[PDB]
Amino acid sequence: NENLMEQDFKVPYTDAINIFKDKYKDADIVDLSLERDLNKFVYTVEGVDDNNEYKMKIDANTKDVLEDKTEKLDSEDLNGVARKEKLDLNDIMTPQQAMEIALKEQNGIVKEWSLDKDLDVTFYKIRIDKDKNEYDIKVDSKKGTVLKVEKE
Amino acid sequence: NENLMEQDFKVPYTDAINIFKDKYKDADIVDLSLERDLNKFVYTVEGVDDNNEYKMKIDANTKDVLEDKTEKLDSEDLNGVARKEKLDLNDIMTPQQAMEIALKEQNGIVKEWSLDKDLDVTFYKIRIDKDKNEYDIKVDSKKGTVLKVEKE
Ligand code: NA
Ligand code: NA
Repeated sequence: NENLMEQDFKVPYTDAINIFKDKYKDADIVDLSLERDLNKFVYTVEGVDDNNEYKMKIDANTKDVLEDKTEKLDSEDLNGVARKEKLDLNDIMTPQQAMEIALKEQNGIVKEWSLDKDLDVTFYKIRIDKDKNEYDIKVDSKKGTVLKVEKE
Repeated sequence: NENLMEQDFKVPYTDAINIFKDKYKDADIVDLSLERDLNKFVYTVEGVDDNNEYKMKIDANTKDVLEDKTEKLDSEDLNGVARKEKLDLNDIMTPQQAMEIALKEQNGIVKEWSLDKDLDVTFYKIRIDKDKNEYDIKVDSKKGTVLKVEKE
């Protein structure tokens, strides 16, 4: 099934964060998401340091590392500039809590969630499908406020 | 300039191989190539073990690691099956020697070279452009024999 709300993930999102941080001790996380990939659910954790971007994919049930990728940053991102995109992950609500808030704004089926930051606000972005349409709901990761609803 | 024959690479292909092997001590190399990427020349070294494929990109002049990627192998490649593609890199001629042989078979400009294996033969595959056409010349990595000429 594709409903993230009807799944239990043996690996909590905090464990995925910790696996990433343990491997790349100087990196800041800039993106985190959970999505279905065929018959697996997969966390993608992305971060940067002064020199590289790093991307890890982790099975959300088995904790297996499916991808671990380092790439040199572009010129315009080096020397800490990429780090400005870092997420504020302290004292945030759980993905479950964010998905429940989003579902009360827009019913349907939750297909994906991510954490992202713009304008200094770290938000959950919940992807919800209903009938023909796809909706992205942005929820403030601390306050629970619905920040934006967009029909994709 | 794009002519590999008119370049000097400060990092020999053997150093790129050694960087890869030093990082992934149990992996077998299955592909190696040198190509131009914008204003850099870049070695791509790919290998596998029982569980993962590994890909590294190394600047052919500065030795900087531009990419280091690990991915879980597909089901059909696991448990050593991917390893069957491993290159025979012992006692082979240099890329310079292979390119000279290829150029005598087909004049033009050398744009890329790679090492690959099929039918248990490890060969250099030299990419040569002449007028409108692109040619791949395969040269036996030990014997220097021209094995195949194809117009791409
Ligand atoms: Na981000
Ligand atoms: Na190969």
